[PDB]
Amino acid sequence: DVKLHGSWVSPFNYRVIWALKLKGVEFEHIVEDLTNKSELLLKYNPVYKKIPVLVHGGKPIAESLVILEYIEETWPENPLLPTDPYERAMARFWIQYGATKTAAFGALFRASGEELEKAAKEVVEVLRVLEEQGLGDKKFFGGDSINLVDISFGLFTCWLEAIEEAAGVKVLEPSTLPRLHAWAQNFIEVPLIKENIPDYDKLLLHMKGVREKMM
Amino acid sequence: DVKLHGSWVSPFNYRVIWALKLKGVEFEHIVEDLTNKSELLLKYNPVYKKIPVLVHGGKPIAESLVILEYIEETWPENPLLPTDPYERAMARFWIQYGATKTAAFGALFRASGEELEKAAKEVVEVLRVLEEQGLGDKKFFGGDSINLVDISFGLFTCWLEAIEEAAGVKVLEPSTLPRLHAWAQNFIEVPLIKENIPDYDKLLLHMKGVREKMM
Ligand SMILES: O=C1C[C@@H](c2ccccc2)Oc2cc(O)cc(O)c21
Ligand SMILES: O=C1C[C@@H](c2ccccc2)Oc2cc(O)cc(O)c21
Ligand SMILES: [Cl-]
Ligand SMILES: [Cl-]
Repeated sequence: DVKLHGSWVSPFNYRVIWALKLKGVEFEHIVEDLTNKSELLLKYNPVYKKIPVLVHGGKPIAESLVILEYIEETWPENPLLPTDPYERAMARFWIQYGATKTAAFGALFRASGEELEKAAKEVVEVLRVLEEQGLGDKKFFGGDSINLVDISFGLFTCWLEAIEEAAGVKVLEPSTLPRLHAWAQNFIEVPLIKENIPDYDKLLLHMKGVREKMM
Repeated sequence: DVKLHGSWVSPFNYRVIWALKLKGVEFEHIVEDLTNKSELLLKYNPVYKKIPVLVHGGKPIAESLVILEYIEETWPENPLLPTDPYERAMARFWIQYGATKTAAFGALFRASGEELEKAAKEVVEVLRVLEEQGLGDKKFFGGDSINLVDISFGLFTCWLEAIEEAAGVKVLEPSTLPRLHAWAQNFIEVPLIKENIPDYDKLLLHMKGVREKMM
């Protein structure tokens, strides 16, 4: 009834895995080979031809942020967004902030030496705004438990750690981002997240390969 | 009770004007001078320092797409989104498609001659996907009346017309995009839209100035 056209490494696909597991939704995970995309993937997502694609009752939903809101509306129990409209707008605002800034992380796999340091410092500043104005003193972006905002920022945990190791630069450190670093540790320790993340060695190998083609 | 920090030309600000007027919400329009931003604008939107910013009960909401969903949730009567989750996901998908592609329209004010023709043809292709897969045979993206998707694409009416005149290229034409061109005419003729759009001569003068600094 629910199928997820995914990947073993995509952070965008893992957002969907987390939301489905938080709702207790049974699903079939179909891992796509991106060098030879299936006929179902091209039919279900003709506009972008990308994963993830959620298929529910044979009907496709593409784009991880659109999928997450669909899951929240379709399975409303175990809510992943607040009820108050102003609080929901703040959650959507921070999710969109992450979506707009995820591009500035590309410079980490494009720049070198005394240019890569500047790219890392710019990314620390992006994360500091999120820490100060978004997270604040809460344990999670969702308060006492994870919500769609935590899920949307999960890529700043093991995926960012792998990018840091592949590029040879430091970004999310406790000295510079104390609350965000504590959040990243708490997020990765949530049993649902810990049991549903790529193997770090495999993820690091994937990130090293991505950095190689981006130079 | 409701204030809108706006502009006389921003299409993003006009999205918010339309949604407020469709809900019958009374508001004060505060036109900001972007060369000397008010202390209230910098306090209400510290992350982007941009308009529009909706202020409701003294609490600010920035980013036109976030504001639109806040208005829809706060004033649920006269709905601007469908009730079915799959239909709501399709609406959010097309809104995000427009938000991702609005950047490719910048090339219209950057390129010249036999390069500007290629940029215009690329934009026609972006609009054709929206026409075929999004609009289809419906009068509006919202069916028989305008919804958040029509509002999000309203910039493809008089703002795109002004960009076409300023740049000297044609994009949205009836021969090439029959259904989307009929939609743009029907949208601009909706009394709520017709009574709430910038004066074309002033908008064209603004677009010519924007093209001059972008070259
Ligand atoms: O576009 C991105 C974003 C990037 C990232 C991860 C963590 C922090 C910042 C940026 O990770 C990726 C990995 C992929 O397998 C495919 C992607 O398309 C991306
Ligand atoms: O970013 C944009 C988008 C652009 C547009 C309009 C119509 C069709 C495509 C693109 O119009 C604008 C006008 C502004 O006063 C300020 C802006 O920041 C924009
Ligand atoms: Cl995605
Ligand atoms: Cl905006």
